[PDB]
Amino acid sequence: DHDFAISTSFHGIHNIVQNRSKIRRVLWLVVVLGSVSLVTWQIYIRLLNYFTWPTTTSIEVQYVEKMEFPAVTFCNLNRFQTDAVAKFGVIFFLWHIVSKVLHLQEITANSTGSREATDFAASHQNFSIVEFIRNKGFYLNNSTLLDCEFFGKPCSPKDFAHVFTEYGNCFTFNHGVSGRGLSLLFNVNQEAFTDNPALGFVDAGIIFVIHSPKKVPQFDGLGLLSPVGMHARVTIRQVKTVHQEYPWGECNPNIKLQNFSSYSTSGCLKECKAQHIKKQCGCVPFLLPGYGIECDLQKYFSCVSPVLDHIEFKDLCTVGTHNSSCPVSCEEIEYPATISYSSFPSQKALKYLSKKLNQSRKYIRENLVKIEINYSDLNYKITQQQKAVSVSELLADLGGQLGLFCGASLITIIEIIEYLFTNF
Amino acid sequence: DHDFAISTSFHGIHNIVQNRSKIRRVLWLVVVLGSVSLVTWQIYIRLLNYFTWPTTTSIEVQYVEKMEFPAVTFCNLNRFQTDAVAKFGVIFFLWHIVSKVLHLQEITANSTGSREATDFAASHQNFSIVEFIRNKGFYLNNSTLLDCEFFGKPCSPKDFAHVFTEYGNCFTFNHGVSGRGLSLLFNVNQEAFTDNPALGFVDAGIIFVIHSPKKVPQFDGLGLLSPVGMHARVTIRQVKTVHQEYPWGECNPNIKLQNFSSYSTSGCLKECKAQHIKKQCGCVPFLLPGYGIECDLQKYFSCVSPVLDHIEFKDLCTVGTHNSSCPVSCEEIEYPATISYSSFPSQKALKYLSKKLNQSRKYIRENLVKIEINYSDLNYKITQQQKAVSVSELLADLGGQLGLFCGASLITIIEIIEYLFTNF
Amino acid sequence: DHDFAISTSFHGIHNIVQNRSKIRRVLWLVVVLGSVSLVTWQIYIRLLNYFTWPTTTSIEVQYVEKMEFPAVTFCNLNRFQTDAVAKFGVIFFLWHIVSKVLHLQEITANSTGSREATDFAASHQNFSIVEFIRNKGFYLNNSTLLDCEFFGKPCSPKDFAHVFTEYGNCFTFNHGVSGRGLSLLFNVNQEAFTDNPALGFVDAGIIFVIHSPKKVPQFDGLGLLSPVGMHARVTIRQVKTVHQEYPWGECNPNIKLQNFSSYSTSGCLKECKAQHIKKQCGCVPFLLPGYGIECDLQKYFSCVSPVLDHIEFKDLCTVGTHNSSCPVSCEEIEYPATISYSSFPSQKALKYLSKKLNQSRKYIRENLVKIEINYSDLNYKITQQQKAVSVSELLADLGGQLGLFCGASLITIIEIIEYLFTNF
Repeated sequence: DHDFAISTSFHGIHNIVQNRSKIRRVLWLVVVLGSVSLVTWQIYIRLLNYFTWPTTTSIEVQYVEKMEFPAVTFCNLNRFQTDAVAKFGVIFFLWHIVSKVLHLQEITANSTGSREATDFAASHQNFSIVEFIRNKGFYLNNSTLLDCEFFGKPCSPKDFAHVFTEYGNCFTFNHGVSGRGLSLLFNVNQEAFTDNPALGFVDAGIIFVIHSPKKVPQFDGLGLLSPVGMHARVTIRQVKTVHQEYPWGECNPNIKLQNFSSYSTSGCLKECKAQHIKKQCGCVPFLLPGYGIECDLQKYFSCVSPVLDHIEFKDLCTVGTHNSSCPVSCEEIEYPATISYSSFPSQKALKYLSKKLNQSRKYIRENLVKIEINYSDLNYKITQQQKAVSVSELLADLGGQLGLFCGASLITIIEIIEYLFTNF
Repeated sequence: DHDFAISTSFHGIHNIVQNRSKIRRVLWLVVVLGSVSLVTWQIYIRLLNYFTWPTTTSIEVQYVEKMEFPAVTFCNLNRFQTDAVAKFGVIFFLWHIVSKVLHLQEITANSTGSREATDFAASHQNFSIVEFIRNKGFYLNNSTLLDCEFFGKPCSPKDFAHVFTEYGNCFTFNHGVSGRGLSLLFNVNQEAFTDNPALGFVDAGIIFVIHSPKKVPQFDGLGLLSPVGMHARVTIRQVKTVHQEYPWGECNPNIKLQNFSSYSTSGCLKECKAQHIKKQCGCVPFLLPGYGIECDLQKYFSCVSPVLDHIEFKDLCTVGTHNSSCPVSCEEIEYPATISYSSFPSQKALKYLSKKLNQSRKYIRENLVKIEINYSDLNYKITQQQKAVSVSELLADLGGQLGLFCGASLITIIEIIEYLFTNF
Repeated sequence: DHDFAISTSFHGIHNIVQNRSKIRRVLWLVVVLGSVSLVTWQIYIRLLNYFTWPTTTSIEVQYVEKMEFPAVTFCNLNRFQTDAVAKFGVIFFLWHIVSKVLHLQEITANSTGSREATDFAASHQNFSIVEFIRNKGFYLNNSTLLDCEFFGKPCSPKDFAHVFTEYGNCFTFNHGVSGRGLSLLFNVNQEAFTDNPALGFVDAGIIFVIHSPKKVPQFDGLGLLSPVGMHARVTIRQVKTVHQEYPWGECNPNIKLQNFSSYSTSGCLKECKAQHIKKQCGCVPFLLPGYGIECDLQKYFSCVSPVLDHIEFKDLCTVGTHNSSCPVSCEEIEYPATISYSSFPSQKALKYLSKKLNQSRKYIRENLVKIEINYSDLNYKITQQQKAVSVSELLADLGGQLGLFCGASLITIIEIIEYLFTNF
C-alpha cells in the first residue's frame, strides 16, 4: 500500500503519510498540490502560446566571388512615331482602350475620343492594332541607342529582347564585382516620336524598371525615370526575402501557375485575369502573353472593358494573405535603387558630340539621355522568417517547466499513469 | 537520523554515509558539493543577465486590402507676394525674427536689417505680422494649382487645409492599393512671388513633407524638394516601429501632452518651449498653435529671442532617452521616399500647355512643377521590440539549469529547507 | 545486488525487478530503454545543430545628445586646367595609364593615344606626372568655393585637406543635432577647367562621397553626384554593422594592416596590391599612399599595367569570406543617402548673384552648384550579429532535454558511471 506513495519517483511528496506527523503530512500534501497546480497552469499557457504558431525573422549579409546582374528593361515616354500618328489620332484612344487591361484607368464614357474610337472599331473590324503598335512603336537602332557597355564589354542592339507594355514596345537587357555595371546613352529623338498631351503624357525621358530575369516587368507607375540632358547614376543592391507557410507565415507553396514558371504574385494576377476574361469571351487580350486567341478589336469594347470594370467592382482578384486570390510568394527578390544626377553635355563635350552626330547643339541638350547602373560595394542582403518552434522545441520547454517545480519527467508521468491504471 | 540523507529527493548523493565505505563516501561528498556549486554559479550568472533587462527586435511585412494614404503638405520656396514686399523690405527681417521660434538660426546683432526691424517694431507697435503673412503669403487657387487628382478622383483647392510654417502659408492634403496615388501640377508663378536672396533663399521650387495625419509637419530642412520644369516621381512605403518602456527600452508611455493628442516627440518639444516662454512672457508666439495669447511684435525682440538663446545655451529642452525632456515615442510612423525625375514640358506638350494657359513657352519651362506620389508594390513594414524575458521565462531557465547538474527542483529545495528549519 | 537498480536515482525504472511481476517487469524494462533512446537521439541532434555555429542578428536604434558628423570629400568632374592641357593632350592618356592602378579599366592596345603616350614616356623619362597633376589640377580657392557653412559656423578653404584620386585633386572636410548640417556653393568654372570627352568624361558637375574620417575615399563609381544649376539636398543617417568571427560569422580580427590603422577592406585591397607590385618592381605607384618609392613614368608601362592585368586575371586579391585575401571588417560604418533637388538660381536671386560676381546670367546657370548635407531626424541605427550559443547555453538545453523524458541529471549520470566502473 504505502509503496505507491513512497515509490513514486516524482519529487512530489513521499512523506505525506510516511512523516507520521500531522503538521508534516499537511505540509507535504499542500506542497504536492501546489507544485503540480503551478506546473499545469504554466504548461497550459505554453501550449496556448504554441498554438499561435509564432515566428521570428533574421537578417544576414552574404557576399560571393561573382553575382548575377539583374535584367533591366527600357521604354520611351513618347510611344508612337510622329508621322504614323499625324493623320491617325484615333490611335491614341484605341491604344488606351486596349491597354486598360494593364493600366486599369477608367475612361470617361461618351467622350469625343471614345465616340470616334468606337466608330472606327465598328468600321475597321479587321484592323490589327497589335501589328500597328509593333511596327510603328519605339525601336532600338544605331539611330537610337548611340552607345552601351556592360562590365567593360561593348553591347549592341541585338542583345536586347522585345516586350509589350502599356508604353508600347519595350526592350529588356540580360534577359534569360563592385563598382562596374551597365552604361547606356539613348537618343530619345523627341522630334521623331510623339504622344498625346491631352491624355497626360506630357513628360519626356526614359522610363525603366529593374527585375529578376525570371520576372515580367510591371511598370504601372512603379518604374523609375531619367530626364533628358542629365547623366543619371543608379546604384542598386539585391534584397531577398523568405516567408513561412500560411499556418506560420503567408506563403502557399502548393499553388502553381499555368505557365508553371514557379510562382510570382504579378503572374498570379495576370493568370487570374486571363482566366476570368476567357469565360466571358473566347479570346484573350494579347498583352497577356499566351493564354489563347487574341480578341478582335470590337471585343475590347464589347466585353473586355466591362469585364475589367466588374472585376475591380467585385474584387474577384486580390493579393496578400492566403485568403487573397494571389498570395505572397515563398521567395522574392527586390532591387532598391538610389539615384543621383549630373548635367550630361558639358560645354567641352557638347561641341564634340555635335560634330559626332552632325546635329545642332540645341538638339543635343533636348534629346540625349545617359544612364548608368552599378552594384553597390555591399553585394547581397537576405531576410528570412524562422520557424519559432517545432514539436521538439515545445517538448524541450515542457520538460524544463515541468521539472522546475514538481521535479518530474515523462517517466514519472508514466509511473503515475501506471498507478492510476490499476486503481481505475 | 539517516532518513534525512536517504530521503532527500534531490539526486545529490544519497550514499554519502549509506555507502559504508571511505572512498565511496568521499566521492559522494565531493559530487554533492560540486553539483550545487556549479548550479549556484550558473543561477547567479543568469540572474545577473536578467537584471540587464535584455530585449530583442523582430521585422515583419504585412499587407491589407486597402490602406490609409499619409497626409502631405506643401509650401512655396518663394514666400511673399512680390508687390506687398516691393516697398516693405523690413518684412523679411521681421519674419526672420518671428520665425526664430522654429528655425532657431541666429541673427547677426546690430545688422542693418536688424537695426531697421527694431526701429519699425518700436514704431509700429500695433502692426499685426500674423495677419500680414496670412493675407500676403502663398495661396492655393485655380491660378496656382492647375491640376490635381487622387486615386483617379479629381480634387480641388478646397480639399486642402491651411497651416503656418517658417515658409509662410502651407497647405496640407488628406488631413484629419498599389501603383495609384496623388498627382499634382503647381504653378509657382515665379514672377508673382519673390523672396530675399541675401538671406539665402535663392532656390525656386516646391518643398513638401510626408507625415501621418495626426502629426504636425516639421520641415526645418527635413522636407523634400522638387525643381521647376521637371516631373518628379516619389515612391513611399509605410514604416512603423515600437519601443519598450524605459526599464527595457526608452519609451515612457505615462507622459501626456497638454493638447492630449496622445504623444509625439516634436509635439513634446513644442509644448516644452511654449511652457518655458510663457514664464518669461505673458504671451506665446502664434507659431505654437494654442498655448495662450499671441505676443505683441516688440515682445519678440524683448523676451522671445533672448529666451530662445538661453534655452539652447542651457539645453533646457532635449529629446532621446528617458533622461531627456521629450523622450522617444512608443509608436512612430515614418515614410521613407525615393525619387526619380523626367523633363516635364515635352516639345509636343509644351505648345499645348502654352495654348491652354495663354503664356509664353519660356514661362512654362520657368514656372511649372509636376509631382506624383505613389505607394510602392510592397505596402507595409513594421519593426517591433520584444521583451526578451519576463518573470516566467527566467523561472523556466532556472529550473532547467538547476536540474541539469543537481537534478533537483523547487520541491527538493522546499524539502531541503524543511530539513534546515528543524535544525535551525 | 538489488540496491544497484533500486538506488540509481535516475527516474528510469526502479521496479524492473522489484515489481515481482512479469508484466510490470517487461513494461519497466521497455520504459527504461525507450526514455534513454529518445533522450540520446535528441541530444545527438542538438549537438549536431550546435556544431553548425548558429547565429542571430538584432536591430536597435539609439540616440545621443550630440554626434560626430562624417567626413566628406569632393572632386570636380573636369579634372585639368584648360590652358595646361591645350597644347599637351598626351596628358590625358598618361593620367589614364597612371590611374589604371585605381580605376582598373583596360586600355585598347596600340591606340593612337597609347602610342603617343608611350613615345612621350620613352622620351621624357624625368618628367614628374605627380607634380603636374598637383599643380595643374583642381583647386579650392575664393574663386572656386564661393560659400560654405557648417552647423551655422562659416568655414574657409583652409579647413579642407588635399587628397589624390582618379579625378585628380580632391578635398576632404572634417577630416581627422537634427536638421542642421553642411552647406556649400561651388563654382565649377566650366570654362577654366576641361576634360577629354573621347575618354567618356562628358558630364559636368560635382562628385562627392561620404565616409568615416578614419577611412580613405573610394569613388570608383560609388560616389554620388550633383548637377549644375540645381540645389541638391542630401539627407543621411549613420548605419553600423557588427560581424562575428569566422567560426560563426566572417570577420578575422587578427589581421592587421601595415599602416596599423585598425582594419578596413579597401585598405586591405590597397595594401595587397602594393605588396604584389613591390615584388615585380622596386617602386610603388604614388596613388597608394606610403608603401615605398614612386616609380619612374616608364615603369608604369613596363611593369605596373601588366602586373595589374595579371592580378585581375589570377584573382590574387579578393574580398568577402575569410577565404578571401581581404575579409570583411569586424566593424563597418555606412551612410546611406537620399537626394532631392530644386532649381538653384531663382529669377530674383539670379540678378543678385550676377551683380555679386560681375558675371553674365548665362554663366551663373552654366557654372554654379549648391549642395546641402543634413542628418535625418532619426540619428543612429546599428545591426549586431549575436552569438546564438556558447558552451553554457548548450548545457542548459542538454539538461532540460535530458530531464524531459528520463528525468535524470549529470549527478545521475555520474552515479550510473560509478556503477559501470565497478562492473568494468
